[PDB]
Amino acid sequence: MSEYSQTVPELVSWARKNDFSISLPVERLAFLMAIAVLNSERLDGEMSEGELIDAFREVCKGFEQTAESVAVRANNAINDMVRQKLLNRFTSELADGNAIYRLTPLGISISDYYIRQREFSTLRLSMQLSIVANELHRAAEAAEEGGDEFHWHRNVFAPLKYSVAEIFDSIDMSQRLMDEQQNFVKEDIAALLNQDWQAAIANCEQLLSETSGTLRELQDTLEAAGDKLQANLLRIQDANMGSGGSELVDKLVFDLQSKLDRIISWGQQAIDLWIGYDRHVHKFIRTAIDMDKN
Amino acid sequence: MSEYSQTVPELVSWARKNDFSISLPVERLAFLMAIAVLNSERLDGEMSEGELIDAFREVCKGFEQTAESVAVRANNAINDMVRQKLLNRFTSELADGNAIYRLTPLGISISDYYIRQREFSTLRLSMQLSIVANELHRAAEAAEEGG
DNA sequence: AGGGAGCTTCCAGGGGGAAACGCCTGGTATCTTTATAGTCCTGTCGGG
Repeated sequence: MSEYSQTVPELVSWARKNDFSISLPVERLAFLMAIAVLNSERLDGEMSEGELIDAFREVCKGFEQTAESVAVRANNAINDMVRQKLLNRFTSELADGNAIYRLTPLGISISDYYIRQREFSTLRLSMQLSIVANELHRAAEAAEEGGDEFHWHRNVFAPLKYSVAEIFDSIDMSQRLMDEQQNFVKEDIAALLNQDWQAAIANCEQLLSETSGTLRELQDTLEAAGDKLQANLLRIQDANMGSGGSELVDKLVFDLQSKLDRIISWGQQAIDLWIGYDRHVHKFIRTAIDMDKN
Repeated sequence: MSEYSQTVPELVSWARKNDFSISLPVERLAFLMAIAVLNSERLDGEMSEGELIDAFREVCKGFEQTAESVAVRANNAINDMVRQKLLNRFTSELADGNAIYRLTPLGISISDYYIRQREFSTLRLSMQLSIVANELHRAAEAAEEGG
């Protein structure tokens, strides 16, 4: 079953019928981030209503807002976050009516995008690739050992769906992070050339070389592991075809192979785009420096 | 270094200075989801400007909207998504000026929350604990080996 | 030991005083509506 069981028209009809939307102005986003920071400093991962109100007061202070109606504004903000599926509220009779709050997977993902300083680490990728290689190798050995529907579900499907797929998604996010980093560097090089292009030549060459080395090192690492990961996916596919198959395992393996191809292809494409820019900046600098001679 | 290097007041000041905000109306959110779906069906994880415009046209049809200025409306929506950090645009001289688009980690996280049907699994938890147990065991053996 | 009356102590009853609760009025926040003005597009025509 395609992760997205619905076609574009069906999804559009479904979204339209459920009236989904998200509204996080700077203050609300700051409050969410403050809640995320406060939750990370705690031992129980739970926040009371009073603690959330204190956090809202700090945001309001930070925005230099009137102390009038702050308890009301905090309640409206808390209700808005719950209504927007950012917070889960637990109302227990045992807690004398005091509600307990926890951030939802959505509220966490959003807050982390802004607060977590995510930079591309080669070590991280090498580690992730190591875990997926071991998980795929175990799943391939389990598929080759053969077994019943319970064995194929517990030792092959579960590791592919609940472990390998997650790791591949994490790698794809790391690539999308790298993509944002490249666009940021292009803006910095243009600024350096507008301030003092003569002194900026060494700094621009450093930024171009550091980015190029990183992209290449990454691609080298993906290519080295990619062949072993594909071989293990093929071993699982061959073992599945030999044991009468399972349409669920075949589709899952096909999806993982498609993601792996996307992950490998992205690196080469990013290198070509960076090379085009690098050549252009070098040509520009040479034209600016060397061709005027007086 | 705490994952969140900044205290709450510092973060609030930083957020205020950078002016970060999210506004996701039904139509734009539907367009984002349509883009996310279209990207998942592709082999290269890349979308051209014409393909994004075709996707917007389908959303507009699904919302029963006027076919007038759809190309403009689509450009406004695409620029809004890029301006909101949901899409990364690549403009290469080699591509004769044709821009290539990819969804940002943010645009993906948001689209997946709505489209991905997420339900809890013990098998998954058992596998995750097994992997972490092996990774922690190797790290402990490496720490005990010294170096 | 039983029965009644006196002294002494504690509870019951009265009276005051203010707060709290309940209700209304207006203010403050929030949101919507309405209008205006922009911005861009589209269309037409004419000219090149």
